[PDB]
Amino acid sequence: VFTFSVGQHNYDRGPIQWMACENKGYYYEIPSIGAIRINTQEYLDVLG
Amino acid sequence: VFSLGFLIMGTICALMAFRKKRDYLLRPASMFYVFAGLCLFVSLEVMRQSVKRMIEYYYSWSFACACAAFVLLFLGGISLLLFSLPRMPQNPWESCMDAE
Amino acid sequence: FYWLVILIVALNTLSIASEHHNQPLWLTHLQDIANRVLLSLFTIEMLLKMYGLGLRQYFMSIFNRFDCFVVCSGILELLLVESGAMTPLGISVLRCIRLLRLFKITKYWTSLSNLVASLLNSIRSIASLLLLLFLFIIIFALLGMQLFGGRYDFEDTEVRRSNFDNFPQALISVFQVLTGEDWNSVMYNGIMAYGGPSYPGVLVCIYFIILFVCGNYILLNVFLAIAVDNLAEAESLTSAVNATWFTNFILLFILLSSAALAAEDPIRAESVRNQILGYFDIAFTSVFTVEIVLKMTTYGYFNILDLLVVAVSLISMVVKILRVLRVLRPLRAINRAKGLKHVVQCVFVAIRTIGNIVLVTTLLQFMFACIGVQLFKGKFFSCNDLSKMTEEECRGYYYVYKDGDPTQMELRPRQWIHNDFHFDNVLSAMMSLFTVSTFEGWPQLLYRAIDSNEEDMGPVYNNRVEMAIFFIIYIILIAFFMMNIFVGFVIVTFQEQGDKNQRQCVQYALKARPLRCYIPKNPYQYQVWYVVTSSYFEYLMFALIMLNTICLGMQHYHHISDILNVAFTIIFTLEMILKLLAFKARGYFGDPWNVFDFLIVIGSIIDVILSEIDTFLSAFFRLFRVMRLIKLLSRAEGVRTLLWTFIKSFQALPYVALLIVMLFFIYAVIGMQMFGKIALVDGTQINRNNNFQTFPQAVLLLFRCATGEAWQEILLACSYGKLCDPESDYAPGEEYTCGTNFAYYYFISFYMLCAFLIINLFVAVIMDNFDYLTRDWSILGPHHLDEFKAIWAEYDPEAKGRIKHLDVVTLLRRIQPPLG
Amino acid sequence: QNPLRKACISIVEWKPFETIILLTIFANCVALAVYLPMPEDDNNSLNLGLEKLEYFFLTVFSIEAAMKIIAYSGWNVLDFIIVFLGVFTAILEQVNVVKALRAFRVLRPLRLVSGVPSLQVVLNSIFKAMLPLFHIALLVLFMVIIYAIIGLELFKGKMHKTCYYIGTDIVATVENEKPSPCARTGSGRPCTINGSECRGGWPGPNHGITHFDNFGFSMLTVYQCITMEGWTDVLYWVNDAIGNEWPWIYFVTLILLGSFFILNLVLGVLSGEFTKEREKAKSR
Amino acid sequence: MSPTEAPKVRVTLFCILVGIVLAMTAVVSDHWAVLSPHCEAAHFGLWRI
Ligand SMILES: CCCCc1oc2ccccc2c1C(=O)c1cc(I)c(OCCN(CC)CC)c(I)c1
Ligand SMILES: [Ca+2]
Repeated sequence: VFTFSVGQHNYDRGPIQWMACENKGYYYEIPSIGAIRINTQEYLDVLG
Repeated sequence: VFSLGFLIMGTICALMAFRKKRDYLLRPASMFYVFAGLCLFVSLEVMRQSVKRMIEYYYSWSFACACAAFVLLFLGGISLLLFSLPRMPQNPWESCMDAE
Repeated sequence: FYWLVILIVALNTLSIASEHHNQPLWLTHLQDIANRVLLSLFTIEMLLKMYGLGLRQYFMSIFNRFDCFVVCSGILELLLVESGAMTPLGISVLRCIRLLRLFKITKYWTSLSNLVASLLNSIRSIASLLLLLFLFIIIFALLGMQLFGGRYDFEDTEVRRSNFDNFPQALISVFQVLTGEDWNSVMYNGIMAYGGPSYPGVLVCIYFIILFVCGNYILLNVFLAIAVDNLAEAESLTSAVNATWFTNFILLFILLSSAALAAEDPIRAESVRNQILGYFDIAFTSVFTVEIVLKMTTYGYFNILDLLVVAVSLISMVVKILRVLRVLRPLRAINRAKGLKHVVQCVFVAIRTIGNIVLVTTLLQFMFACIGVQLFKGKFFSCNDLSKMTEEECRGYYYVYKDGDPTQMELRPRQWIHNDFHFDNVLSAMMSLFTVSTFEGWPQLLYRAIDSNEEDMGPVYNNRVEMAIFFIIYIILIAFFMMNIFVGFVIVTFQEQGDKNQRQCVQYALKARPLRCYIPKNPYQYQVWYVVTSSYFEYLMFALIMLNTICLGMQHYHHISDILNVAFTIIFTLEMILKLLAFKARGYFGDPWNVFDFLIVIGSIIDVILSEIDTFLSAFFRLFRVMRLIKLLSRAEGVRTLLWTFIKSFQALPYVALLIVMLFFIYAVIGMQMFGKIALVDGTQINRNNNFQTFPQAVLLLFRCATGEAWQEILLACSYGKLCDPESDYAPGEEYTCGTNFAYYYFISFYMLCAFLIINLFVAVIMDNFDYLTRDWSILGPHHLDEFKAIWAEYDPEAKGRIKHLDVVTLLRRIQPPLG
Repeated sequence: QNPLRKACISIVEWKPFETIILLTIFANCVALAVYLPMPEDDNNSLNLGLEKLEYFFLTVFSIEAAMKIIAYSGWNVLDFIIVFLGVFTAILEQVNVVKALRAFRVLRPLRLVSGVPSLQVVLNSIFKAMLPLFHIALLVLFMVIIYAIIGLELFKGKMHKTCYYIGTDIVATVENEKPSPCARTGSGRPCTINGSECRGGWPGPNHGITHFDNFGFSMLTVYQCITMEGWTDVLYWVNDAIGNEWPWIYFVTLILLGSFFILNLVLGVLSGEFTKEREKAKSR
Repeated sequence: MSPTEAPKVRVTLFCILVGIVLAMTAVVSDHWAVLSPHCEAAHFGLWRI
């Protein structure tokens, strides 16, 4: 499971981090457009 | 020609205000002058738009003449109206349309 | 010990104020080392007077009560420091507790402790209405949460911090709207949250209209009340050649010299206008140098000013600073005009009187600046893109997206940026707090401080909302509570200098005069006089004016209005004809309202003929029909009386406003000389609509700064390092050398001065109306005898002094019991 | 009036029944504060839990109203309106299986005023202190109307032209410049962006909110200018639209009469009211 | 006779007279605008160019 928290918001981010690194996944944050490209390609580091 | 007629009417009103204690007649006359001068303003405005439809344009002699005429007419009419008006009361007893 | 204690508290204040960001290590060592020594001195001075006057009576005064708390807190903090104290924010705030010691200064002046005795009572008595204001704020925050909560979901990348997503943010937004700063942006966001500028979407603005007006009124109310109440106890407890031709000639030439100084070219070094002005200047100087010889021969503080002005004008045929000293030409008129000298003396006495509240306000601003330095030191740095959080990270280039479209990008270099208003030291903190107190740009500082993360790191969105508290209290204390006592100070100060009811009655009785009524003979015209004087005619014409106003408001972008215009013009021309026939043109022009009606009718007629001749084949002539409802003032008695009684007061003080005019002139000329060569760039605060390039533009800029627009942005746009005007003359290679840091002295002073004189003008005008403003309309008033004069004129068509006695007998039956 | 057939609960009113009701309203205000508004019909666990707790407040208010209405208005009419609106909303929202009635739940904090006599007398004094401001309110309204009509005649349909990029529908601006009106072959301003052309069809400066197109919008922008919050923006936009020479006369005067003169009037009247109130209270 | 015999109204009336005379001269003087397209000295007026 790879979870992404997208945008600027006040909602809790703990549950999705737990989902991420409980099911051997990873957690990413995408706050803006300029952070999209870098954050949508790092899941291949985990898969390797 | 409308402004010329206003100038004429203001002239007769001002001339007649000086006789038979007709001071009140100095009040309307000023307006005519104002309006006459006021017309001149928009009058030159029309000339301006002609300048804006037909290169370089210059104003040398009669433009300052017309502007000074308009300024004199407008300011003099306003000042004459203010002077002919009695006064601001400034006192609880004093008021407009009093006993001289 | 009276001087020893003040010396040690001054040393402590200096040590506290010496702390800043990136301070040298030796300064840090001096600061924490000196804490122990001064704490020890405080302790030894505690135990000395403890034995000197005994344990029991030491606590009788609250001044020495909190010294116990100061010493105990210092000891506890020193004990806690040597432990595992994490949370550097916690360290910042415990350090903040220390700052309390500064209270010691407030305990070393008698007048700094005498005033609190009444303000304590006033605050405790008005806490009910303060709680009412807080409840109003809470209710409107809840309403905004209901109306705009979760509706700012716009599909753009724009940031809207002032929203209603939760209770603290809604509370902050409501407070910001109450302060009135950038409330229109919040209203626009609320309108766009709904459909938009359409029929249902615009009505939300009503909310803001209710939030502002009704919000400020009670706000003003409470604080105003506080002031006067406290200031009441501030006055009750405390009390318990020589010819006129030559003078007019000199005054006219001074005025013309000032006008020549105003009209000038600050950009071009040698323009076509400049040398003519120089010839005029030398001609005026030649005139002004013969005025001093005519006085020196015939005579021996004000003539020295004229001599200095003439000397600096003549000696000029950094040196360019001398070109600024010639703005003293208008000040010479102060000597010539007696009223100007009197108002200058009065305003100087006013500033001398106000010396007990500016001191405490400045001290509280300094203390809040120290607290802000403790809180936000080093935390106002940022990067171009928010993804980089460190200065070494904020290097290279990055992409910006236009309108938030991922396929439209542009490269920009990223740079570590420091905020223009920060809290790195006490001076910058005081500047930031001064900008906050004027309610200009304070939400920006608020949202910059909320995101403050660390001492050298970038912001984190909504990191610390609680920091908003720091920005609220300071506004409530300084910007509300102590800026209203200042206004309340001058009100009662001029109240003191401001039976007598019987004196007014008798003087009005012996100084009155009958007024004409002009009842006409010749019943043929008496009929029309009766029909045009009856209340039915005036009511009908009032209804027609209302209908005309309604018709004027029905026009919109993208005719029937032409027919209605002609019909109304014809009907008002018929009004004027009938009035002229009834009053025989003699009593018609005696009434100023009929004068106004004549002017409006003629203007409307000319507009109608102009429109017709335009159609058969200029925009301000259409303004004559709008002015018609102004004549409604002839029917509203209360509104007309209020307007007259304030216009009379304004006309009675032509020299109080002359000070404001002279200040505007002087500052405009100085700004033209200083900030004149700055280039006009779109996107900056100096552009085609806002600059110092001409006198009208400089005066407009100063007027804008007076009303409280983004004047701090103008200040930042005039500092050193700006691009010079291409048409100006400068050495090649140095284009970004225009502007000066003197702007900080130029704006900060002007605002304060412009904030003072205006207040002066507001209070004096009020004082002249004090009899009318504080009037009991039940016991007696001039209105009763005014209506009595109306009855007298009704029964006396001509003044002719007095009339038959039986006439007065009838009037007695019309006299009310209030009069007789 | 009626015999003791139903008024057997008038004794418990004198009990400290007001303190528990004050605490109940405080708890209700706290519950209102902690509610989180969510976009597009979303919710969380806490919001669902507060929709059930508001039933507890509603039944308490209804039983209080029932006890007081049978034992025996003044301030009690507001309480009845609040409880009736709450009950009506609660019963209406559960038969559809809009949400505008919930906006009436923000009047419940006003009940605190009903619980403290000092707040009642303070609010009464505030209401009584606004009567002398009637003439100033009339003057302000008339001046706003007059200036709105003048602006409607002067600047109607003028701020509808801006310069986009040539061939596109994208407004051409610079870094820190908000979109502003434009004029081609006129007294207005030309924009200096290279690939830009000036044309119409532009809704307006503030997303089509700030313009003198009809009476409502002209009135709104005149009111916004009177508060001296963004009046220079309107002046600059009119300058870019029609020209720089004339428009300031409309705006500066509006600031001089609509803002400074009116503020002086209201300050003078309020100061006189406070002074005469203090003088009247001094005699007692 | 206060607002008639006063000099401040007589100087205003003289200003009105000089203004009307100068306005009449301005109408005849059709030389307030020269247009050179750039031998073609053009004079512009309200009655006749
Ligand atoms: C020679 C300078 C005399 C005037 C002057 O000096 C001060 C020093 C410290 C604080 C205030 C003053 C001051 C004022 O007259 C002054 C300044 C302001 I800013 C101010 O607030 C303006 C109204 N509002 C801003 C929108 C906030 C209350 C007021 I009232 C009075
Ligand atoms: Ca503002």
